Amino acid sequence: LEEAPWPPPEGAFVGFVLSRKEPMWADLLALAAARGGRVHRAPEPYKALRDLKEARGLLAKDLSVLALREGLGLPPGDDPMLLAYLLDPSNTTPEGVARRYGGEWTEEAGERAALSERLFANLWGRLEGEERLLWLYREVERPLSAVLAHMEATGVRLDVAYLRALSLEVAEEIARLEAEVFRLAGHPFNLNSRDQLERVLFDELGLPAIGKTEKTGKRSTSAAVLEALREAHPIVEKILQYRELTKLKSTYIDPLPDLIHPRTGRLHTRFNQTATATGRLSSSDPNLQNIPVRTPLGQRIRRAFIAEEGWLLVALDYSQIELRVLAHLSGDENLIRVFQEGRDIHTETAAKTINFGVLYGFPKVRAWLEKTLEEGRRRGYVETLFGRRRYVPDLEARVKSVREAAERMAFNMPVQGTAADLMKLAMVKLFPRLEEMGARMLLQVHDELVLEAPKERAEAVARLAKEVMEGVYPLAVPLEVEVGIGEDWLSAKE
DNA sequence: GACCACGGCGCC
DNA sequence: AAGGGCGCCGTGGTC
Ligand SMILES: [Mg+2]
Ligand SMILES: [Mn+2]
Repeated sequence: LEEAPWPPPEGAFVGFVLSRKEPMWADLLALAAARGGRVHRAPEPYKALRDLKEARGLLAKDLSVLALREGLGLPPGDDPMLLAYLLDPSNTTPEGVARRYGGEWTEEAGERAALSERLFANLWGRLEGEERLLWLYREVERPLSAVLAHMEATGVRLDVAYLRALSLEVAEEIARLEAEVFRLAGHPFNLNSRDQLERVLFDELGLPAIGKTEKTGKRSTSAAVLEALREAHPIVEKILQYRELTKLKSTYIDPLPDLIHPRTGRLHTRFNQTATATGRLSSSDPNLQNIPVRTPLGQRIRRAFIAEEGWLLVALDYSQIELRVLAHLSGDENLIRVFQEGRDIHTETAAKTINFGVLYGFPKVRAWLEKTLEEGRRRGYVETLFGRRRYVPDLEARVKSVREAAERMAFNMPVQGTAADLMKLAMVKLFPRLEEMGARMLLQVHDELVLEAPKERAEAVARLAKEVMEGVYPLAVPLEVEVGIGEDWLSAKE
C-alpha cells in the first residue's frame, strides 16, 4: 500500500482500534482508511471522524455507535462480517473471518482497514449467485445495523436509587436465609460454592444424589435436583430461595447501577449481529435480553427500567411467533386454520407441552420435520423462510446421541431463524417511522420490542408499531402482536 | 490484575 | 416452553 495523507476519498474501508470492546465506553485510539492501493492514517482519530460520510468495514456498527455518542450522524454500511455471517453463521469473529477469507486480524488500524478491503472483495465474490442471502444482506442485515447502532447509542433509563434500595432489602433477606441454612447444617460454609454445598447435602446430611454434572461428574446441586428433594429436607427450600435472591442481586441489582453512562444517564447494551447460529441477535455488556420477569423479585427489578420523564414505554410482543411460523413453514392446513380463526392453539389441541415439543420431534408437520432432515443431510445446511442458512454437519454422525442432538438443532433453526428474520425486517421497517414521530426504539428481546414515546403521541406510536410488526411479511396465518404501555417495563406489561 | 472451566441460571 | 438459542455470575484455579 502507498501510505497517503488523510482524508480518504469517497467509499474507503475504515479500520479502527478501540481501548475496549464496548463502543459506548471506548476511547478511539486510531483510525485509518483504505481504497485502491492506498492506506490513509488519520493523525487525530476523533477529529478525523468528522470527515467520514459512513462507516464501511469490519465492525462498522461499533464505529457508528462511538460516532453517535459524540454527536455525529455516521451510519454504518458495508461490513464483511455481515456477509460472512450470512454465508455461514459460524463466522462470528473478525479473527475467524480474517483467517478464513484471506487475512490476519491485527491490532493496527491501517492493517484492519486494508483487511477490510480485501475481505469484502473475497466475500462479495462468494455471494455472487446467492440471491436470497444477497437480499437478506441488502434488505435486512445492512440496514438493521444502522438501527441497532442508534438503539445502542440511545440506551435505556434506569431508576438507580430504587435499585440501591432493593439491594439493601435483598441483602437483609439473604442474611436471614443463610443463617437459616447454616444452623440446619450444624455449621457455616460457603453457600455460593456448589462443591461445599454438595458435601453438605449428600455427604453430611443423608440426601440422595439425583444427577451428575457433565464435564467432571460431581453430584449436581441444580434447581432440578433441589426441586426433586424439596420434600426431603427443610434446608432445601432455603437453598432454593438463596439461589434465587443471590442470582438476581449478583447479576442485576448490584452491577446495573454501576453501568450508567456519565454523559447520558442511561444504560447501553451492545446488540451483537453476528453472534448466533440461528440469525437471532444477542445482547451483552450488559445483557438486557435477560432481565428478570417470572419471580416477584424479578418483577421488582423490571420496574427499575423506566421511560424518560414525560415519555412512556411501549412494549410490543409477538404472540407465539414460533408456532405461527411452524404453521406457515409446514403448511399444515389444520394448524393454519387454528390461527386464522383467531383461536388459542393451546386450547384447540398438558397440550402447550406438545405444541412446543413438536418443534423438536397434524401430518404436514412430521412431513415438514422429515423433509427438513432430508434436505439437511443432502445439502449440509437447513434454512429459514428467507433463505438464511445454518450448516448442520453431524446429521450423519454414527453416534445416535450426537446425530439426534444435531437433528434437534436442524429442526429448530428454520423456525427460530424465521421468527428472527421477521423481527429483524420489522425493526428495519419500523425504525424510520418512529423517527418521523420523534419516538425511540430501545430494546429487542427476540420476539418483543420496547420503544419510548412522548406521552402525548404514545397510543399512536403503539398503534403504528403494532400494524408494522403484524404486517411485516404476511403468511398463511396472521401474526398477532400484544401491545402494552407504561411508565416502567413491568407496567408497560411485558 | 486478566483470563480460565465449570456449574448454575437469567431470558426468548 | 425452553431436549433450541443466548450471556453472566461466583468459585476454585492458573499465570
Ligand atoms: Mg413476553
Ligand atoms: Mn436449552
